[PDB]
Amino acid sequence: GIVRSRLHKRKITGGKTKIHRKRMKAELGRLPANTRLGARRVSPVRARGGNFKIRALRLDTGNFAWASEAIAHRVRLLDVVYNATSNELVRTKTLVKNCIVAVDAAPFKRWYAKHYGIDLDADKDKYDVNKASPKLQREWTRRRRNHRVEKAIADQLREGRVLARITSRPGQSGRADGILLEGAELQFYLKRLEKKK
Amino acid sequence: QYYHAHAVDATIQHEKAYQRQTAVNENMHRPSRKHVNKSGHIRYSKKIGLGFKTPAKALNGKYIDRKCPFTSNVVIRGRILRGVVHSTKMHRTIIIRRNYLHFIKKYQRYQKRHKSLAVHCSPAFDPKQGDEVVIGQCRPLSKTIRYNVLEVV
Amino acid sequence: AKKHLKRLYAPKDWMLSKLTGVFAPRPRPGPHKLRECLPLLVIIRNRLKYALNAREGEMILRQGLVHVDNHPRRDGKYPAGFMDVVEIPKTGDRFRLMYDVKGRFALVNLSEAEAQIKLMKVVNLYTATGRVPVAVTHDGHRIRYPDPHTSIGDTIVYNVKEKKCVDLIKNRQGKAVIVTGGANRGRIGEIVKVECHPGAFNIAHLKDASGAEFATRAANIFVIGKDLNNLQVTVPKQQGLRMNVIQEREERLIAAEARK
Amino acid sequence: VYVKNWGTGSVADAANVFSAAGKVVKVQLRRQRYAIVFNSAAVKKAIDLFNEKEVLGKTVLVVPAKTSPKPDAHENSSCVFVSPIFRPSTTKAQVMELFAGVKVQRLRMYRQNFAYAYLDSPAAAKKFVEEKNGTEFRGHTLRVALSARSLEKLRARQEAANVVIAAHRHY
Amino acid sequence: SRTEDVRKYVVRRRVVKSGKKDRLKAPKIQRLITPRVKARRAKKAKDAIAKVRASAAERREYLRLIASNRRALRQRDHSKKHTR
RNA sequence: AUCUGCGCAUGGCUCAUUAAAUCAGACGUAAUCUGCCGCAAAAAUCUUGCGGCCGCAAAAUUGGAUAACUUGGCGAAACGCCAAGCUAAUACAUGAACCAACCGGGUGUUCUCCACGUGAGACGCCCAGCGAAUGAAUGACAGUAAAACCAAUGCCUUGCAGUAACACCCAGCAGUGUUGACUCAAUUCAUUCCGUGCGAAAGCCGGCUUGUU
Ligand SMILES: [K+]
Ligand SMILES: [K+]
Ligand SMILES: [K+]
Ligand SMILES: [Mg+2]
Ligand SMILES: [Mg+2]
Ligand SMILES: [Mg+2]
Ligand SMILES: [Mg+2]
Ligand SMILES: [Mg+2]
Ligand SMILES: [Mg+2]
Ligand SMILES: [Mg+2]
Ligand SMILES: [Mg+2]
Ligand code: NA
Repeated sequence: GIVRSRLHKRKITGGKTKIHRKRMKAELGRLPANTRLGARRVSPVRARGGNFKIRALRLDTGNFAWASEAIAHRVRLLDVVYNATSNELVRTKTLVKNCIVAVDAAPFKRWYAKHYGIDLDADKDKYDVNKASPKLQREWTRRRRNHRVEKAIADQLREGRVLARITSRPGQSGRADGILLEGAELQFYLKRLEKKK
Repeated sequence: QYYHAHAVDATIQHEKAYQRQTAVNENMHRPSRKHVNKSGHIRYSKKIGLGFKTPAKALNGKYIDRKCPFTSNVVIRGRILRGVVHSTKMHRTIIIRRNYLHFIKKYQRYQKRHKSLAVHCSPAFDPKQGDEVVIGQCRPLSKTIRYNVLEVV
Repeated sequence: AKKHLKRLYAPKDWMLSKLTGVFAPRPRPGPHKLRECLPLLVIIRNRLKYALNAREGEMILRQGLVHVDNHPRRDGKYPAGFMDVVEIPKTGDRFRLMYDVKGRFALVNLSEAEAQIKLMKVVNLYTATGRVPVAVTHDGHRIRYPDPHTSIGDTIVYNVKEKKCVDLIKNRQGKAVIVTGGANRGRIGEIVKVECHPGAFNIAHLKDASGAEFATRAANIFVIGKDLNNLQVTVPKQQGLRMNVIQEREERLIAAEARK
Repeated sequence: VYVKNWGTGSVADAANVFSAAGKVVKVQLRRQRYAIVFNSAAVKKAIDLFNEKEVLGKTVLVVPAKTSPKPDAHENSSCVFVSPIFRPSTTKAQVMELFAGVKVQRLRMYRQNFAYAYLDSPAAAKKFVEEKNGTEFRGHTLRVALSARSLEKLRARQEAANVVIAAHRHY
Repeated sequence: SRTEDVRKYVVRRRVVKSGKKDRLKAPKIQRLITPRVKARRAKKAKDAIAKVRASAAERREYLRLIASNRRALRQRDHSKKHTR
């Protein structure tokens, strides 16, 4: 079947390699997952040694981490907005490592309110900072003293969608985990998205 | 209130995908003090063994190279070789020559032979044609590349 | 995987005749490396002569009459190796597998309270789950809580019956060692110095009792005592002293003529 | 009986090799330095059994002991250790009500939720310990123990350290 | 009902042969947990809990050794500072 | 006889292909997979039986199927085949509370106290096993000497000598993994694992002294 060997390749001299053996199972490749955005569907793959890879065909949710807050939440995948390989992967809503996605910002907004006592949804189920023990208020002040959130993420939370980068490999593990874009990386990709509306 | 994030450096980011180090987070609001250089920026660097000094460009530079042995996960193990730079026309890759004399027993005499090796060159070196370099064996980095430049003499 | 072992391909130290059989017993995986081990069947049939052939060797071994490190081993393909203690309680036999000056395996007879002690060279040190320090020895043993001063290359003298470490001898200059590999295998000497070549093989320079200086790779040395005077284990008859070949031939000839 | 070259095995109960021959009163040891165990004929028999032999992993010499059994430092002492008095929740005035009637010389609190009280009489310290051990104070179960410390040594140290404090102040 | 004797009601088939004593074939009862089996099952849990508690004891001894060594170094340092 | 478990990827044969291939000596895999064999590790789990989710009790007395076999058999034959009826396993599936520990994280608009909140202590609640995934922090230091100010906090007594750290039940229950070099070993925090993982095989056999350890 599909092979990964260098036998079919040309030599650096440009000569043709004369193959004198049949293909081996130890050098095989598999067809790509081509994971798309949709309701969860996975297919186990028995790999060498009896271990199983999880070939995800469709994924809709994953663990997305806020690095500066050192937290993570299970959130819904809303859209795929940018892919550095080609825009056809964006058009087909393919999920691969390092692609840029938009995920639901509600769990991150709610955690901020619970952990810092700051409700980002000012000026308009939902945690209320008023119902807090006086000890929790003091811990809120202690956490809030050495803390500065960036406006770019803060604005994205307000709109309900926040951009993130996939950090896992859905074709190998069957997961769509990621990390929220921050700082210069967010500004880079915001400029890429700003190009052509 | 609000956090002052670092700005995009256009001199480095021209690859259609954001260039970054995988070992560290450059956006960390509180630097860990472990991987901070003299300029205050966060930059991953490691010491390779065998008594090789990590170049200052690696320590306090701005380049992003996932194949550099001083700022990435590429490790040096196996053979350590010396050679002469033969060509620098590729991006981050150089061709070196190893000239040597081969002995022929029947005639009790030598002949001049040479071998060519494709070697990855980190942006921290900048060697020229005719320069002498020290190269360390690493994992396969391309179809032909098996060595990384360690020192330019 | 490979299940057979041609007799020509078998280690020469097993002393199996090239004309008697096509195959030799292939050692199973286990405590010692295949090239650096003595199979139990070879020990029971070719060395101890208790078994005339393999079928009698199977008779002895399957009954658990042969103990290795205070544990009956019923497989003739079990890979017994260096410093192992082999005991047959029925015949009252107790010996340690060691190397003589010529590099061959030797059955050095042991007394009681000596068969309970075995030396193990630490080959690796790692951390297990729960932050538990683990030492891996030359015979495949894993020690769950070694001495905090233990280092790679050191030797742990270990009570087999009670399954506990009782002492540690560090790998330093001036210590007595025995060579376990190479052309110098079986020689006993004192560490003069160790040359360090990072990323390559360290070289240990040793000096025996007679003053002869020799060398080998650091992986082939095995610390066995504080110095040459006080060893922590019984050694073979020749005491690890290489002897000049011309003088050895002359002494054997004189001894033969004295006999006749 | 006195034993030379005790070696390792500092555990007092690990000296039961003498306990095998006859009962042991106390064992005072200093690891490899020495070890003394604490009728007379039985000790002599244990001397013949263990001396000049590598027992317990080292050569032990059971010599007759010229040292009396060590006195417990807790006995005849005028200081008491009290737990779990919590300083952030209890004031010194409320602490003294626990000691009311007994009368004290000195009171000190520490961050480990324990207090040291120096009483005037060893009998007062002994009576307080026996009648207040396992009692209830300030919403917690109490724990009082006779302390081997002494107030006269602390005052001597304070006088000796005052000179250093004054000299460093002038420095 | 439970606690009854299942061995009493097993089906026995009679085999008749001329000159033979009419062997009565009955099966061997499976999953018949005897008091011996109950003891064997209970011993497994006893050994398992004993082993983990033994490991905790070894962990305690090793931690004590490390802590005591650091304590000895600390107070030796204090003694040297005072003695000079 | 037949289910189950292991092997049949070894041996034996041959030399057609094959020149940056194969092979030899010498090295690498920190770029990985690895049954059998050796030495080790294992505290996740709401189960069962009698009565009405609740109570009492504890050596867990778990559940469905399918071979051989029986019946009817198809087919010229086929290391070819149906259908029905039985019954097992260390096959397959399910599932074990208390006994039984140490440790941590988040909290209650809950109590008992101190000062007028880097306060303390309890109880209540949700998580806290191996392995796996993502993110965060560790995985060391090793290029200089003295003084004051304030806030809190340690001692000393009612101002800093002395002082490993730590608000009790543990006053030393890791301040210290490894390599030549690691994003590795390992630990802590957050979130996750949906079958593509994890029984004490709910297993077998002996010895006596016959043993709800
Ligand atoms: K089968
Ligand atoms: K033939
Ligand atoms: K378990
Ligand atoms: Mg059964
Ligand atoms: Mg073959
Ligand atoms: Mg070779
Ligand atoms: Mg449990
Ligand atoms: Mg027919
Ligand atoms: Mg099974
Ligand atoms: Mg883990
Ligand atoms: Mg370290
Ligand atoms: Na190496």
